[PDB]
Amino acid sequence: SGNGAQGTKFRISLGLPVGAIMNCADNSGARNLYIIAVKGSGSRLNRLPAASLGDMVMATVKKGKPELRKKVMPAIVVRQAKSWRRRDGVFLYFEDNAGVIANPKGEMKGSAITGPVGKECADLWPRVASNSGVVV
Amino acid sequence: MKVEIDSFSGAKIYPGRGTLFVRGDSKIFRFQNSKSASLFKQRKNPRRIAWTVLFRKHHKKGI
Amino acid sequence: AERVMQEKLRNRVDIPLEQCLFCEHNKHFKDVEENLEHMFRTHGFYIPEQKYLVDKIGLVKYMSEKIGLGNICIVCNYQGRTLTAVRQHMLAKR
Amino acid sequence: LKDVVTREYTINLHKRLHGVSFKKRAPRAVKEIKKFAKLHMGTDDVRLAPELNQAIWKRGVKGVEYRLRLRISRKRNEEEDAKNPLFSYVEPVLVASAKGLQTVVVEED
RNA sequence: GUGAACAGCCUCUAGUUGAUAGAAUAAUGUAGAUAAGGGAAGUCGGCAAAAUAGAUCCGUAACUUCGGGAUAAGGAUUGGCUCUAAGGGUCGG
RNA sequence: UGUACAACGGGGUAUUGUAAGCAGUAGAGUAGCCUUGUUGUUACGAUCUGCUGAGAUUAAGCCUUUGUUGUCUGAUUUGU
Ligand SMILES: [Mg+2]
Ligand SMILES: [Mg+2]
Ligand SMILES: [Mg+2]
Ligand SMILES: [Mg+2]
Ligand SMILES: [Mg+2]
Ligand SMILES: [Mg+2]
Ligand SMILES: [Mg+2]
Ligand SMILES: [Mg+2]
Ligand SMILES: [Mg+2]
Ligand SMILES: [Mg+2]
Ligand SMILES: [Mg+2]
Ligand SMILES: [Mg+2]
Ligand SMILES: [Mg+2]
Ligand SMILES: [Mg+2]
Ligand SMILES: [Mg+2]
Ligand SMILES: [Mg+2]
Ligand SMILES: [Mg+2]
Ligand SMILES: [Mg+2]
Ligand SMILES: [Zn+2]
Ligand SMILES: [Zn+2]
Repeated sequence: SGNGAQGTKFRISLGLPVGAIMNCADNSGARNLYIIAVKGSGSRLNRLPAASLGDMVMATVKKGKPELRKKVMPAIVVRQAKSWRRRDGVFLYFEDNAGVIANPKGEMKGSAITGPVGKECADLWPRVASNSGVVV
Repeated sequence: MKVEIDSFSGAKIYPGRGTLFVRGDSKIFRFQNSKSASLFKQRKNPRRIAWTVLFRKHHKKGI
Repeated sequence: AERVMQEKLRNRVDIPLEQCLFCEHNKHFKDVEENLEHMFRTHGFYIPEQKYLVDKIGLVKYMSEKIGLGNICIVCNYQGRTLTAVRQHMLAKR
Repeated sequence: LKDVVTREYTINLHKRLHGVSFKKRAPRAVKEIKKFAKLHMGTDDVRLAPELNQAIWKRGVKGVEYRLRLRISRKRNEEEDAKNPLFSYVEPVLVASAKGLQTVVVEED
C-alpha cells in the first residue's frame, strides 16, 4: 500500500490499474480521482502498477474545483468493485471505486467520507477510520 | 460458525460460498451462488420467481 | 354434496312436460308433440333412434333433471348456478 | 454356432452423439447404430430398415432424438456366401416414449 | 410472408443434392465468438474490434454565401391482448 | 463362469424453473338475455390460479446398483 500506514495488510486482488478513475468520497469538493501511481508497486517489465483496497496512490483530479485540480497528490482506496477473497472465506465487492485524498502520512485532506469503507483500509489508516461511517 | 441466508433466494448459505455485495449505501446482499446473484443484477423481483423462498410464502405454496 | 342438494331443493325447479327447456322465457305449448317439433328446429334438439324408444316421455324427464335441479349442461359438465345459467349457455356454444 | 434371435433394445443416442458436428450429427447415429448392433449379436453385418431411417432423420440432421426403441433381429444370410452365415436387422418400434423401457426378447411367432 | 423495400430471413412452381472420402479432435494456425475490475496505461497513429443504429414524439448550438449547418448535440416510448374514436363509394327524397 | 464385464432400468446427485392435458362464480373489456344487480349471468378473450419446486435433462471423462437382457478360446511370435 505505502508508508504512513499503521500495520501490515493481507494481499488482496488488484482492481485498479494505473489510469483508472474512481470517485472522491470526501468533502474536498472533487468529482474524481485519477490514478497515475501506486506506493507498494512491485516493478516488472510491462506490468501496470495496480492499487487495491487500502493502497496508497498518487492521483490528479479531472473533475472538480480548479484549486484542487492540475497537480499531483496522495490518495487512498476505500472501495473497489473488483472482488477479493478475505481469509474468512467470503468473497465480496463494492458498487464502485471510491477514494479519499490524503497527505504523505495518511492524514485526511477532507473531514468526512461518503458511503461505506472496507475494513482492510480502516485498520491500515486509523486517520481514515476516524472520519468514516459504517465499515464494510 | 454462521450459516447466513440469501438476500434473494432465501437459500442456505455456507461459509465461503457465493459472494457478498455492498450496495451503494450501507446495504449488504449475500448470494448463495452466481444464479441468484445475476438475477439481482437484472433487477428482478424475488416475489415473481418460482423457486425462491420469498415466493413460496407469497403464493401459499407449501405450508 | 349436501350444499348442492340444499341449494337445488330451495330453488324448486321441476320443469314441466309440455314446457320448452332451452329458451329463456320457457315457452308453453299445448302438447308434448309441439315443443318436441319446435326444440328440433330453433335449438337443434334431436332424439336419437325415434324408431326404438319405449320411455321417450321419460327421456324428457332425465334431461330436465340435468337442467332442472343440479343445473347441468347436457354436454359440457358446465354447472350453472341457476336455470338461467345452464339455459343461457346451451344457447351459447350451441 | 449362433441361433436366430430377436430383441427390443432402447439405445441412448444422446450420449453417443455428444458433441458431434451439427452437420454430421445424424450420420453418426447411422454408424452408432450399426456399431451398437455389432456389439449385441456381433453379427458384423447390419442393415437398416428405411423406416428407421425416417426415424433417425425425422427431426433433421441436428435434431436426432435422445432415445430410440429398436427391434433387432439376427437372421441367416443367403446364397452368395458372405464372410457370415448370419445377419443383423434393425428396424423401429412405434412407441409413445422411449423412456423407462427394458430390453425385451420378443418371442417369435 | 416479414418489411419502407427488387434489402436481409423462411417457404411454393421449376432445379440441383455436384465440388476425394473415413478416423480422430494435440500444438501452430485461417474463418468465427465470449470475457471478471480497469478503459488506449497498447501502438509511429484507436490499426483492428467495440459501441450507436429502424421508427413515432420532444428538443436541436457556434457559425453561415441565409440555401444550410442538422438525423446537429441530447432525452423519452416500441410486445401481446381487449376496446374507443376519425378517416369513404353506389343508390333512392 | 468371476465379489466378471457391458446394454438398459432403479435410486442419489445435480441443471432449469413449474410440462402436457383438464378444470376454474380469476380475467382488461366487447357483444347477447333478464327476476336490472350490497357478488345478475351467457359467449369471445392476452394473461392468472389449482393438480405443480412441477416436466424435462442427468455422463458422453458424475455416484450407486440384490432388477431386466447379454457377452466370455480369434490372430502372432518368442528358448539360456
Ligand atoms: Mg513494453
Ligand atoms: Mg465439444
Ligand atoms: Mg417479396
Ligand atoms: Mg447425382
Ligand atoms: Mg477443391
Ligand atoms: Mg473486459
Ligand atoms: Mg463489467
Ligand atoms: Mg469508461
Ligand atoms: Mg502511448
Ligand atoms: Mg509506448
Ligand atoms: Mg497515419
Ligand atoms: Mg477502424
Ligand atoms: Mg457539426
Ligand atoms: Mg439523437
Ligand atoms: Mg404497450
Ligand atoms: Mg407453478
Ligand atoms: Mg399448462
Ligand atoms: Mg426440449
Ligand atoms: Zn324453445
Ligand atoms: Zn355446454
